[PDB]
Amino acid sequence: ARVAIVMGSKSDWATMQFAAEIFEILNVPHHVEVVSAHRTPDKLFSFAESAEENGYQVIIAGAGGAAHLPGMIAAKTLVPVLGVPVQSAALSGVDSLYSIVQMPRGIPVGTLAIGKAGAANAALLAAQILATHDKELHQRLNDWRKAQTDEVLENPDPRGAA
Amino acid sequence: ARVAIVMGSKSDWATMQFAAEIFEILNVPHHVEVVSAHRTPDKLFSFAESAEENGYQVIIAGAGGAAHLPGMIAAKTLVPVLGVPVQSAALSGVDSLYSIVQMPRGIPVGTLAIGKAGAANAALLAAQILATHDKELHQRLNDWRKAQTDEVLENPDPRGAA
Amino acid sequence: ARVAIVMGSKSDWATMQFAAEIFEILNVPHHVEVVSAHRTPDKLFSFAESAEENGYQVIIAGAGGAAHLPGMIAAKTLVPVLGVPVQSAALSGVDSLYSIVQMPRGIPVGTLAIGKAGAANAALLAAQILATHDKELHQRLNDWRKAQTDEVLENPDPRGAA
Amino acid sequence: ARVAIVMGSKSDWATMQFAAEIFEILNVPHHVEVVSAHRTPDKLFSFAESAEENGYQVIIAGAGGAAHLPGMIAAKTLVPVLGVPVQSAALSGVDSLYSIVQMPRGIPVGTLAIGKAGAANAALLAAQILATHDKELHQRLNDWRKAQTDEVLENPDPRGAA
Amino acid sequence: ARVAIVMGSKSDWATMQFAAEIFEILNVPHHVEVVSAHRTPDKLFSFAESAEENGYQVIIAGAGGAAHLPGMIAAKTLVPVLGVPVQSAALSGVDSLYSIVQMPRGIPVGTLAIGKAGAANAALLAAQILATHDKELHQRLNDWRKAQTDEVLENPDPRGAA
Amino acid sequence: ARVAIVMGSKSDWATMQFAAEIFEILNVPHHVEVVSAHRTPDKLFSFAESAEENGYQVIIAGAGGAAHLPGMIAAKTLVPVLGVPVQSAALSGVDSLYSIVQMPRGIPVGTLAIGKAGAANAALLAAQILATHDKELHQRLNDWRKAQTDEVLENPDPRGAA
Amino acid sequence: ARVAIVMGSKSDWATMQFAAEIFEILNVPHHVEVVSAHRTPDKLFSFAESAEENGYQVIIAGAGGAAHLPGMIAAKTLVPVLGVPVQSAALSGVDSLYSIVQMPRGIPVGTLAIGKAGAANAALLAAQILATHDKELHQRLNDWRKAQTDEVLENPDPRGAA
Amino acid sequence: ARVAIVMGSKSDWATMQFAAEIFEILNVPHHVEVVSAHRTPDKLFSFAESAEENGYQVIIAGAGGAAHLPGMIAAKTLVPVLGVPVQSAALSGVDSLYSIVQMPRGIPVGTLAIGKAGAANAALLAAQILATHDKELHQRLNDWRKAQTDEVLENPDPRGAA
Ligand SMILES: Nc1c([N+](=O)[O-])ncn1[C@@H]1O[C@H](COP(=O)(O)O)[C@@H](O)[C@H]1O
Ligand SMILES: Nc1c([N+](=O)[O-])ncn1[C@@H]1O[C@H](COP(=O)(O)O)[C@@H](O)[C@H]1O
Ligand SMILES: Nc1c([N+](=O)[O-])ncn1[C@@H]1O[C@H](COP(=O)(O)O)[C@@H](O)[C@H]1O
Ligand SMILES: Nc1c([N+](=O)[O-])ncn1[C@@H]1O[C@H](COP(=O)(O)O)[C@@H](O)[C@H]1O
Ligand SMILES: Nc1c([N+](=O)[O-])ncn1[C@@H]1O[C@H](COP(=O)(O)O)[C@@H](O)[C@H]1O
Ligand SMILES: Nc1c([N+](=O)[O-])ncn1[C@@H]1O[C@H](COP(=O)(O)O)[C@@H](O)[C@H]1O
Ligand SMILES: Nc1c([N+](=O)[O-])ncn1[C@@H]1O[C@H](COP(=O)(O)O)[C@@H](O)[C@H]1O
Ligand SMILES: Nc1c([N+](=O)[O-])ncn1[C@@H]1O[C@H](COP(=O)(O)O)[C@@H](O)[C@H]1O
Repeated sequence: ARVAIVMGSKSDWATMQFAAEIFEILNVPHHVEVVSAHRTPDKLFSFAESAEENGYQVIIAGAGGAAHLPGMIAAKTLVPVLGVPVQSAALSGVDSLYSIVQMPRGIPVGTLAIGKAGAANAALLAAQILATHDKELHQRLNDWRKAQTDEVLENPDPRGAA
Repeated sequence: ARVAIVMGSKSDWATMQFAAEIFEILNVPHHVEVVSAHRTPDKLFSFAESAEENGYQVIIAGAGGAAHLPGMIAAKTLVPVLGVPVQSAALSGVDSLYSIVQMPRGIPVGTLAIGKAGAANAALLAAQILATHDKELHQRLNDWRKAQTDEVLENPDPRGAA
Repeated sequence: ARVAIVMGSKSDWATMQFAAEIFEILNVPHHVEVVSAHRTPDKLFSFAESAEENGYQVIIAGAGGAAHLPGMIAAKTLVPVLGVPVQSAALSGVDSLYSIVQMPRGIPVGTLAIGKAGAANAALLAAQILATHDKELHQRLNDWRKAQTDEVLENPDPRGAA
Repeated sequence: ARVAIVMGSKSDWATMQFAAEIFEILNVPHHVEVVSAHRTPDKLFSFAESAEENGYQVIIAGAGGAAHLPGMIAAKTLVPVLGVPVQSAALSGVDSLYSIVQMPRGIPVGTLAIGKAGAANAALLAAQILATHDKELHQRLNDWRKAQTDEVLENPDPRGAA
Repeated sequence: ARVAIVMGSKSDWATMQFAAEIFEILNVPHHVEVVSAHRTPDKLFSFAESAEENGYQVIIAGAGGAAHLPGMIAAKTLVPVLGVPVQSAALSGVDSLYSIVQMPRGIPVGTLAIGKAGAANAALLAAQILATHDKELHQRLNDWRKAQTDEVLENPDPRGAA
Repeated sequence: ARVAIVMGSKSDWATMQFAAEIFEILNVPHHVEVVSAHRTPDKLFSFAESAEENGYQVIIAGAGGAAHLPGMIAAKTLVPVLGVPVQSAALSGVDSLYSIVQMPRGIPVGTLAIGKAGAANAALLAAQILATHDKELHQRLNDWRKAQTDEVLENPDPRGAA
Repeated sequence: ARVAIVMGSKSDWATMQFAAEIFEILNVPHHVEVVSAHRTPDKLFSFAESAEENGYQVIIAGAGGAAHLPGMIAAKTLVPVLGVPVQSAALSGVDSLYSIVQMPRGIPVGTLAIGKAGAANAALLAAQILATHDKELHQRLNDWRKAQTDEVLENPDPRGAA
Repeated sequence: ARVAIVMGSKSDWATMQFAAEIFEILNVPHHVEVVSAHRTPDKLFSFAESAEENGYQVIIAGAGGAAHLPGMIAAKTLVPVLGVPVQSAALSGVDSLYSIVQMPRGIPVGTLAIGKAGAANAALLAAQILATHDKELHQRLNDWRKAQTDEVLENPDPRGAA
């Protein structure tokens, strides 16, 4: 597996399952793990330190509220980190988004949309990255995009059949 | 020193100097250090792990933007952590505030106002905490508050002298 | 009891019960009372004035909307005040958060997350403060944190059993 | 004087001077005082308790950030309170506005615009209230409004003279 | 009737009924009418022009979204106008609040909280205004406030009976 | 003139001059006038009522803060109204934008960007509308757009000459 | 058909159906199509390029989140474009609104309210535009507006019958 | 060059120069071009269509306000796109951020911080991606990060020399 999907809590799985779905569709081997900067800080450090050796080329990290997980991983590895802001209850993911995207100069995290759209798109982006060097994966992405496009094109009128 | 003041960058000093000022006024010994979760992650872990042994009873941490520093310290010590959101340029500290205050259940950070007001108030709160067991410090806080109150009371009319 | 939990309305109890829960778990004696700056202003003043004599070393105060209760207590005692922003209907606690955290220089309130996460974390922070001088309580916090960490570590994969 | 203008700090005078200006224009006797819920809580209570006896029929209160002053006065008198949110630095008065307008059922504060527009309009509203029973003041307001209207009507084209 | 309650739509009644409730409780005669600046502009002008002659001393106006009704009434009468921001669906009354409170210098509207709290408080404020010259109404407000206070004081503990 | 540019205050001219500029460039005859819903309500009604007879086919209206002008014109004429939110000081035109765009069903206002970009674009949109039936104007818009495009295309590299 | 209604997804139809409703009421022939800048970019370009030839004089475009559809159409035709921000889940259409209204100088989109109110108002505005040159349509709009006004006027009291 | 830096306007260069700086530091060959979805739509399509053939493995795109450029490129190529929100005047890049990050499922853009921090971090992320397969570049990133870390570690005390 060349991609790891991690998240701050098991309660984030309802969101992050949409990243894993994309990888099943595109036949991308992936790791899935609950890793919390706040509740499991030492495992976070260990996970981030061993990511390259473990063969990860992209890491997708999701968290809600004061969403530190993606940034703290990015601080401890040169493996590209993609951040998914989970939709929090009070602030509807604005807290998650700001906590993730607003990284200082030197430690980037590529941030996707709040919520399930973002989880899916994080997997698609990870796939696009891997596809630069994986021609079979490149073809499969190409095919999947064409399928999305064609479905829309085949159904131009949203109204009831008549 | 029973209090440590730390911050994510030397550029935060313009703000965090107002915390140190309060400690000079109240004669509270304190440590001051640049500690970054993002740029110096290992030192953050070491600092947090050794805080109790080093004699710290309150930690004041300030950072801007994706402000992870206070929360990451709080994840690694039981010493109370107080967070100061530094006023960021684009988002005027809303990013800092959300990144600090919105901690998940289990790892608290007591958050103060955005900016220099918050830095001062973090020192005052740290002092109030210490004062529960330090009667001389308690008296000095009491005296300082009375001085603030009396100044306002002595100057009820904001208009020009006439 | 060395901690008081107060709130602006009985309707805040749905939130503030999560602070009291933490104290039951950690065996921390505590007081619970509805105290409103707006509806019971004189009792607020009396409560704040008598807090030290009554043996309180931390006060946790929660309120929604124009959330003045924590700050008004803090104006009238040197006992540390922790503020919990209750999640209001229209503004989802942004009004509560701003009303609490944005205190002027001289009168601090250590603010926690909007909602039930914040109520819990306020109790945990109060506990961390008390634990500086209460070794048995310190051990119990330590044990509780390890239990949270270990649960996450013991359940790394959020997916269905297979 | 049937109106009192109060504010949380002398630094608020730059804003609240625009309320006093309106009263000078309309020849309305008024009191001006720095009264802080946070720095002078006891004077706040005394001021609010004695407002009716002192002859006040409207109170205009201004404050910035965690702006508790108007609401705390309103909690302690039946004299109508009008609130002016001062434009704070970080949050540009959104904190002031929310802290003032979002009062719970039972204790109203009539809130005006953030900043100097609001200070002026608070005085005008206070004047409109008083004018219900003061025919000479009613005429003077009427005349002042006509003067504003006529100035605009007399200058329909904003372009340079030609 | 010395107070009129108006609103932009019949759909606002769910909110504005809480203003009328207060007047029933305090025995304040009042008028209730749907008046829209957008859908009935001419009636708005007629209503505002005839308000003084019709005996109104306070007008309470409520509207949602682009909430122009209160301000447009205030532009056309010297009778004090109080504005109630109705909680809109998308923006949860932030649009309503801004549209109402942010009036330019010369034309004030005293704004209350978003939603049903605001509707009630608008009636209470209108009552406080009228009470300056209506001693029987003043007593009734005083009694009602004491009843609210006493209820809270009589029920200090929010927990289940035991 | 088939287009009128109006604004709530002469202070809005700094912004609305960018609409007039576009009309000078495209040789579109236009009217310019300060018309305020708040300060000149009767003239607003008269202006809106006579717009069709006066030959206006688009009206561009700009205002800041509680920006009622565009919507109140739209309530009183079937001539299409385009709204320009002026950038207010405290809220940076969010108040202006919400006050303009959030119109209820039945009375539309086509809203453009906050500030000078919006003023220009309002004139361009008005021009596009008129161009549907004015072939010479259509050509001139076409030419102006090509000029903008070509300038960008002719300068692909933003770096210093070397 | 002189108006086209397009939208980024079939899921937007729940909103955009309220635009089509207005056209049915006013007997305005219209086209309806799902056109996505993101999922069908080439069809977007083709649609925009052929709009004038196809007889469209107004285009109404709706989309949610990162709502690029209206602006990308406007970049590729001189036919006036009206934008409808669909109410997104996390951000309640603030993302949609900003993505649509905040167009740079040169490429306007006339933006309506978030959600179903906006969809209706976009159709009404399109109709007002067309009505400048379509006297029968002008009469029908006039009649429809009078019907809305009269309904409100005929039902001034929102209370229960008695 | 395996990376292209593009932006909506020459006025964005003040921001995007910080991306190019990182590439100069790390000796990464790169292309720089003004490409606008709004002002040069056809060139955008051509650029995106030819990106893979032209040898680009990452594209960094920056734009302000209604920031469509990154997303429209991402719609037309499988080459990973990274988005930089430029800090707009009115909304301080919140419009830019929302327009970029909130992409629907299927078309991702990895978004970085508002402003110059984001531009730098976009280049660093692009570099991290390329470094997965470029060992010399990997070493250079590693060295650069160590240099940043060491500088902070070498300067722990922000206070004046004494
Ligand atoms: N932000 C965060 C981190 N962290 O940054 O490491 N760990 C958990 N959290 C968040 O707390 C939220 C609540 O988790 P829980 O209390 O429901 O387990 C989740 O969205 C999770 O991602
Ligand atoms: N958030 C953060 C962390 N961190 O959380 O560890 N370290 C630095 N930063 C922030 O980046 C900001 C910019 O720092 P600099 O780039 O000016 O050094 C500071 O406000 C600093 O606190
Ligand atoms: N803010 C406030 C204060 N105060 O600051 O003292 N007292 C009650 N409130 C708030 O009104 C809200 C509504 O209370 P109720 O009207 O449901 O009793 C509660 O969240 C409560 O904390
Ligand atoms: N909010 C508040 C209160 N209070 O509510 O009582 N007292 C002062 N403040 C505010 O602190 C701000 C800063 O005051 P200062 O620190 O510059 O004196 C002022 O805008 C003032 O109104
Ligand atoms: N803002 C406004 C005005 N106006 O300002 O005059 N008239 C109705 N409205 C608002 O449209 C909203 C929707 O009304 P309706 O479409 O449900 O009848 C209401 O909250 C109402 O106050
Ligand atoms: N909103 C408004 C209206 N109105 O809606 O009719 N009239 C003036 N205003 C606004 O007050 C602002 C301040 O005007 P002034 O006080 O500087 O003359 C302007 O942006 C103007 O458009
Ligand atoms: N913004 C956007 C574009 N585009 O701008 O072209 N296409 C679809 N979308 C949006 O994605 C949202 C989710 O669509 P879907 O994933 O439910 O099909 C819709 O509101 C749609 O308008
Ligand atoms: N958003 C946008 C696009 N587009 O998305 O293609 N093109 C230019 N813009 C933006 O307009 C802003 C103003 O450009 P200008 O008017 O100063 O040339 C820039 O930040 C630019 O990125």
